[PDB]
Amino acid sequence: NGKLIALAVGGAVLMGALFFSVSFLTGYIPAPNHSAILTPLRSFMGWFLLIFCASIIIMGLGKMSSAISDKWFLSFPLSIFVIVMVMFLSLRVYWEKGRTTTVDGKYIRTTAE
Amino acid sequence: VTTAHSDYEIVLEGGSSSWGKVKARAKVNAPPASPLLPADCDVKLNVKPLDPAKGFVRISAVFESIVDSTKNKLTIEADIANETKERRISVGEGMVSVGDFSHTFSFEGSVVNLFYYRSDAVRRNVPNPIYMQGRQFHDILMKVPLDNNDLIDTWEGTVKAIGSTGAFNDWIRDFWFIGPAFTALNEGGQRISRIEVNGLNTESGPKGPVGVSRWRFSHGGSGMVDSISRWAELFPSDKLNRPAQVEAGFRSDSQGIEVKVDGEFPGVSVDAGGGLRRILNHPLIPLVHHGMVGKFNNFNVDAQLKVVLPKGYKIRYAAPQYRSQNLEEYRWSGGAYARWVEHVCKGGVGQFEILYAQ
Amino acid sequence: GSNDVTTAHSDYEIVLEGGSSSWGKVKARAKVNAPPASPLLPADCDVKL
Amino acid sequence: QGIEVKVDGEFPGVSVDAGGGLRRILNHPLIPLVHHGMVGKFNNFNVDAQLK
Amino acid sequence: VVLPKGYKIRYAAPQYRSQNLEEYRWSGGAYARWVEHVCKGGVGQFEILYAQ
Amino acid sequence: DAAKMRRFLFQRTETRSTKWYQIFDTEKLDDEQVVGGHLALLGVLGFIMGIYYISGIQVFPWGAPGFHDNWFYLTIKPRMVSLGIDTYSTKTADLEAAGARLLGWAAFHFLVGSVLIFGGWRHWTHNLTNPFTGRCGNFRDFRFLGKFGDVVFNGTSAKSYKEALGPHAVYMSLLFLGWGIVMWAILGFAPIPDFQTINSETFMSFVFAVIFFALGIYWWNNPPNAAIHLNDDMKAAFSVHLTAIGYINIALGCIAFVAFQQPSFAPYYKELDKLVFYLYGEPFNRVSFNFVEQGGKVISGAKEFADFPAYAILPKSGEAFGMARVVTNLIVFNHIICGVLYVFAGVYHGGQYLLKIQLNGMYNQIKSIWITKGRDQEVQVKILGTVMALCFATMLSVYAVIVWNTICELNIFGTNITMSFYWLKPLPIFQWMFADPSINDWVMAHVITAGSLFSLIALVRIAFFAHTSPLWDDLGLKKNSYSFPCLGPVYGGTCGVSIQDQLWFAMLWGIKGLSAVCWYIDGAWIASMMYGVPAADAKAWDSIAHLHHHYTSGIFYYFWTETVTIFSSSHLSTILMIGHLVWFISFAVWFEDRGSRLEGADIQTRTIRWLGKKFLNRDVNFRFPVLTISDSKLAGTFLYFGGTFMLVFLFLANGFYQTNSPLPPPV
Amino acid sequence: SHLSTILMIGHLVWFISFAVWFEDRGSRLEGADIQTRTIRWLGKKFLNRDVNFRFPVLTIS
Amino acid sequence: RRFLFQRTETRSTKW
Ligand code: BCL
Ligand code: BCL
Ligand code: G2O
Ligand code: G2O
Ligand SMILES: CCCCCCCCCCCC(=O)OC[C@H]1O[C@H](OC(C)(C)CCC/C(C)=C/C=C/C(C)=C/C=C/C(C)=C/C=C/C=C(C)/C=C\C=C(C)\C=C\c2c(C)ccc(C)c2C)[C@H](O)[C@@H](O)[C@@H]1O
Ligand SMILES: CCCCCCCCCCCCCCCC(=O)OC[C@H](COP(=O)(O)OC[C@@H](O)CO)OC(=O)CCCCCCCCCCCCCCC
Ligand code: SF4
Ligand SMILES: [Ca+2]
Repeated sequence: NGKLIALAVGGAVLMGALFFSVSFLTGYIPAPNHSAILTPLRSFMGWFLLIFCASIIIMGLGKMSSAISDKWFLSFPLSIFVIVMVMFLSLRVYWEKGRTTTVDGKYIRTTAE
Repeated sequence: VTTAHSDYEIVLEGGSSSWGKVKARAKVNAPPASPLLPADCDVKLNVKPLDPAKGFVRISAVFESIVDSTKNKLTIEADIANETKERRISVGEGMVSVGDFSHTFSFEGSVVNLFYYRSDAVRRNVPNPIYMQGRQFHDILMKVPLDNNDLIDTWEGTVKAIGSTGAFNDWIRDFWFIGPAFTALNEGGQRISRIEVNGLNTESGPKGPVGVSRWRFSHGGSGMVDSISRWAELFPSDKLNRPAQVEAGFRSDSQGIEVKVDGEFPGVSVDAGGGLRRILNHPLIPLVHHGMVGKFNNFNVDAQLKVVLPKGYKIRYAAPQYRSQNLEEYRWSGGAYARWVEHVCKGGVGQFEILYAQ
Repeated sequence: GSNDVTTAHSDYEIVLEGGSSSWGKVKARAKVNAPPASPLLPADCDVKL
Repeated sequence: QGIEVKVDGEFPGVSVDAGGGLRRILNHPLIPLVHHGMVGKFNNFNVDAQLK
Repeated sequence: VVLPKGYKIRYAAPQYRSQNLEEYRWSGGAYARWVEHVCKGGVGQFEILYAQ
Repeated sequence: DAAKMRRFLFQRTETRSTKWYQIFDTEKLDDEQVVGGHLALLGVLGFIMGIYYISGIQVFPWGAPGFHDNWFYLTIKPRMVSLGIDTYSTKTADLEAAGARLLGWAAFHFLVGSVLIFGGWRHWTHNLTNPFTGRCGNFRDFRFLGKFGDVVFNGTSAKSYKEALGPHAVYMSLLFLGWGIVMWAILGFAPIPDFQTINSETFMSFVFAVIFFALGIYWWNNPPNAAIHLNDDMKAAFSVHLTAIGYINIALGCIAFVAFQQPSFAPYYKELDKLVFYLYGEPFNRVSFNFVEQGGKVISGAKEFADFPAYAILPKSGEAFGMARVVTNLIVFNHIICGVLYVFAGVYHGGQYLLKIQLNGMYNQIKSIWITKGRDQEVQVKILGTVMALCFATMLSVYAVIVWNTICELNIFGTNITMSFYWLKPLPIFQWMFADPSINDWVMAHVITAGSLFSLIALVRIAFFAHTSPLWDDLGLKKNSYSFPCLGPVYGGTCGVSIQDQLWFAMLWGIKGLSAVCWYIDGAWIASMMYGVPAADAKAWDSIAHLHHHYTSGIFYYFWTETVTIFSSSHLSTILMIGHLVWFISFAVWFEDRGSRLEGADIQTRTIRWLGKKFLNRDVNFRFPVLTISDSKLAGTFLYFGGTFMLVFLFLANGFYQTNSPLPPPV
Repeated sequence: SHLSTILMIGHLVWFISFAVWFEDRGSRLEGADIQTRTIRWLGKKFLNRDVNFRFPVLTIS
Repeated sequence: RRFLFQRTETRSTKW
């Protein structure tokens, strides 16, 4: 129903208020240039994203195994192909935006180093 | 597009029990073939034993409908029991209301179902007989109080018509089966014999005159007809032990059909023979009768059958085969099952047998 | 994705005879991927004339 | 190799009078004691009992 | 309790201590309690069901 | 004839069978046979203790080069230095005395073990006849020793096990007092209540002697009642005591780990780092391909070093090779794994007895709390479900923390080590039980909890679902063999539901939570899988988390570091190969392949029979037997568990390498 | 970093195969029924309404 | 007997 999504979020926000609350008790020295308000929150967000991504991968790959059929002749390979495309283009527009050059901008491609 | 969504759930009970939870949903985005729209209906059925010492069960059905802003209601209660292996007796009352008009009725009827043959060569060579030709002999005694002037008008017109024309016996079938019901009779193999009106007399009852009309008819079957070929199966009085309920009803308009039927009743699973249980062979009359009305639009079907067996109960010979399984929660979806669903929604008669046993 | 296709395959061959003769070799094979409208399945038949 | 007993009760006559507003728990019935006695003297036991 | 060749005790109560090939032993525990029970006057059941 | 074959594979079938590894099953053993077996095994234990003491000789005071160091004796050398029987002495003169003392103690152990073995043999044969007097003692009713056996235990030897606890406690008080007087007389060490010297051991031996004597008196005159363990003490009391000893042994491992690092234990363990150890199989003085003997000086093919003639075992320092904590970890992990195994075995044998009493209806006939609890079929479900939920929560949380730490190390998805769980330390109210408390110790506590609960799942399934389970209650089935591997592919498959297979799964699940100890006691930063690796930020842990030590490497990089020394030595390398070999062979019997093995063995039998006729002659009637899934699972659990813990030993015995110098950030 | 991540993922995926190759399918099924009863127990008198979902276990095939 | 072969078939409608 809706109480689950009020508890999956409710459980997650409990972790957000629990990891953030114990950071102020487990006395630690944070990173050289960092704030103690956000440095446990970032780790909690990464942890929750890990669990949530694993859960949604499991749910999605279980659902597109009961819903998959002979009618997925197209858009099963096309969805895989567009996923490949978006990964490859994120390899250029988001991750490693450019091909590595020096600080001046010169390209070194052979064994001249 | 006209996609037809539908989810069916069958939850059976084990041992000697034959009960089953049956809840089904349908969402068809197609125009219904109803000359009057919108046609919203609510159907509620109930039955409970009265005295199982001799078979009385109190079956009550309430039909509530609103067709073109016309609120229609039909409640009926009956005390039905199998007097004999081939004979059944019933008694009860009810009321019929349409808008402001409403006339109550009480009745007593006996239905005697005969099979044209009882050869045991068929019995010992056909493991799952389906087509069983026969004839039901309804003998109906019904009394209706005549309170409204419209009741007086109906009664007087009917008695004058019976006295006047000698073809009232066969021309009543034109009135009796309004609209496409007559065509449904022929496609289902049914044939209505000329009714034998044994007397239409009125007497001053408790508060006024009551129209008591004896009449009988004999409606036969070519084998497809459910009321004959499965006479002992459609009325599981012997294997009823608690109140059984079925709540159907559809909300329908000019651009869609929404169906939601619930269920609780025995006879969902019948012994296929020698300890092997099976889902009861599909009642053919509903399929063929939905046949003239399910063929008007081509539709994409995503039908999900979720048959939940009881614990320890395995399956064998699912055709079409179950698509996925969860150790009880067998599921039919897509592939050959959706094809069979389209086939039977367009009027098909193809077999889908589920032979299950522990 | 597409609608419910349910392809049906069939071939028919007719070979006639000349003159006043009216004979003909009829040869037909069919395959429908649809559930037959029989309440008892599977069904088979072998018709010889 | 044992006996487990549950008893739950709610009834009048649990207490009787003894004079001058002094009430007492009813005198213990004789028959149950001297009946369990002829069956409860077969194993040496060090029973630990708590009464409330 | 020396059973015949191939016979096996099912539901010895009090439970037997050590099964040895085809002969059984009772000693201490519930068997000693039952022996004291029947020596002092009890008629508690010690049935040894067995089949082959 | 297709039937002569049939009563050949109707010979390993997992019906009720002899099962050679159950010849000493407690069902066919009585109380006195148990006494005799334990006495004989304690005599053999004294024999092997004498053998270890002999292996501890370094000078052979009669005059000869002594024994090279070995783990069997290095794990007890700190104790013998504590008792004054061995020395950390740099000179031969004080080492000849240690050799003489070890030789004398080995001879004493040989004599005492021979006496103990003979007594256990006579108990085993029900032959308590005194050859000097010709009489015979009565096991059921015996005077213990004499007048002492009458002032206490006034005749009337214990007839039941709950009645035997008390005399046993008095016997253990006698053991404590005897060890105290052995200290005081033979080993010097007068009892002083100074809890920083071995004298405190004698003092507490006398204190525990008094405590055990009083407690034995009380339990002799007031025996306690667990009730049910009195009847089938062969399996009920035995299994309860086995799991109790398992918990005691885990506790003893923890005590050893804490104590051996304390300053009071410095002259026995920490001082092992000032020694040089010559271990069997370690890198020896290598020589070229053309060595022609003629000692005194090498002529052709000069060896690695002019010293250490021929093939001598090269020295290794106790400071680079952290022999102090190497021996500490060996002892601690030995006792911890033995405790975990004993807990699992106690649960399994208790489940065996419990299924035996469920099959004959004695299960409902138990009055003690310890079964009237779990005879509910819902409290069973609630308990197993809450254990599973707690295991899921703890394991998911700690594993996601570890995975996030590894991601932040490698900077996957463009993360950073400052996004890791470097701040997640134990509370200051919990920081007292760790040195350098960090995310590593938090992860260790949560991994211990998760692994313990994970194994507790199978332990609870043994305890509760020995005969039936709510699934198998809902189905029309029941478990009645404790060793049957399956009922078949019905319901999609029924593999491994018996308590034996649940024991195997508990062992496999505890492998993780137990090897997590090996990582910890070696300082191997289980808080992440890639620590100390120079990939993106894994070398920044020492600075981002302000570590004081510098642990070896992460969970995965632990197989790279400190394997530099396993590979460096021939003995550890061959142990690695043997352990891996034994381990992967367990796949041949855990993989659902037994019928394939049976079919192939039938084919091989027909081949050998045919190959024995086409080329050879005569009948070749021998046929290849295949281990059934019961035997296959037993052998596979042994192969798997041994294969992993022959190499956990290699992690433990290859050195510590957990230096106290936190390396600076990569910058 | 990339090769180390591939290493860890490959090792994880590889040893997960033991959960299904080992003769343990019935153990997983019994435990999954326990999971179903726990999730529906924890969702009925602590949450509300039926928890009809049941945990599936891969058959031996 | 052609039915028997279809009767005795494992579920071939897996994903
Ligand atoms: C429908 C096919 C046949 C037919 C077959 C039967 C069968 C079969 C029986 C009767 C029976 C009777 N029939 Mg007739 N009968 C038909 C046409 C008629 C007509 C008419 C004007 O057309 C009339 C007046 C009657 C009159 C009667 C009564 C004498 C009697 C029961 C009435 C009652 O309970 O109603 C109550 C009406 C309902 C409950 C409404 C729901 C009706 C549908 C058919 C029930 C569906 C059940 C559902 C699939 C399963 C849910 C069951 C849950 C457990 C509740 N029949 C048509 C021709 N008739 C019964 C008898 O024997 O009496 C002795 C009986 O068993
Ligand atoms: C067997 C069917 C049910 C029944 C169900 C309905 C339904 C449904 C409706 C009516 C409707 C009406 N009912 Mg009525 N009604 C029945 C019994 C009666 C009797 C009687 C003497 O028995 C009378 C006078 C009436 C009177 C009336 C009509 C005046 C009125 C509107 C016209 C029409 O549709 O008629 C319908 C006529 C019949 C269905 C039966 C008429 C019976 C005649 C008068 C006597 C029996 C003659 C003969 C022996 C039986 C022939 C078989 C039947 C025709 C099936 N009903 C029986 C109990 N009745 C309508 C309404 O309520 O609101 C518009 C309507 O839609
Ligand atoms: C160490 C690795 C393995 C083997 C060595 C081996 C040998 C073997 N296996 Mg195997 N096996 C696995 C490992 C090994 N399986 C794993 C990990 C799985 C899980 C996936 C597995 C699974 C199956 C299934 C399912 C089946 C078999 C069989 C089958 C037999 C084939 C008979 C043949 O042609 O001779 C081939 C036999 C040899 C070449 C043996 C020669 C010795 C050599 C020098 C290796 C030395 C052996 C060992 C390393 C030293 C220990 C000795 C001791 C003294 C210390 C044959 C005995 C089959 C049969 O039994 O019948 C056909 C069968 O059905 N398996
Ligand atoms: C990574 C490896 C493993 C688990 C994770 C695990 C989880 C698990 N196992 Mg397992 N298992 C083995 C490995 C793993 N067994 C091996 C190698 C063997 C062969 C020896 C094996 C064998 C048995 C038998 C025989 C039985 C079970 C069960 C049982 C359940 C118990 C319920 C519980 O404690 O919940 C605790 C469960 C968790 C904390 C799961 C969370 C974790 C993480 C954070 C999630 C990551 C999951 C995965 C690593 C990545 C997927 C993400 C995606 C994006 C790719 C429970 C789900 C039992 C049941 O089915 O129920 C009782 C049972 O009978 N096993
Ligand atoms: C992630 C692994 C996979 C889990 C998923 C199981 C599914 C396996 C079943 C296979 C079938 C499958 O999945 O595919 C088929 C179907 O899949 C989906 O259907 C469902 C399965 C019903 C949805 C999934 C459920 C949920 C939404 C998933 C997400 C739920 C997540 C995992 C929430 C759980 C979080 C955990 C439990 C953390 C809970 C931990 C609780 C806290 C930490 C307590 C400790 C703290 C307290 C004590 C104080 C601490 C303290 C302090 C402060 C100081 C000092 C001290 C000393 C102390 C101790 C589709 O919907 C359908 O379409 C599809 O057909
Ligand atoms: C001409 C046709 C070919 C004919 C010859 C072919 C057959 C020759 C095969 C001979 C060698 C077989 C190859 C190996 C066979 C192989 O690898 O498969 C494992 C094998 C099981 O094999 P099966 O019985 O299924 O089939 C093998 C068949 O070849 C005959 O049995 O045996 C074991 O389980 C080993 C465990 C024995 C019990 C030991 C338990 C552990 C004891 C302790 C050791 C560890 C210490 C603890 C550490 C954790
Ligand atoms: S795979 Fe093996 S262990 Fe599992 S059910 Fe089948 S025969 Fe039994
Ligand atoms: Ca180490």
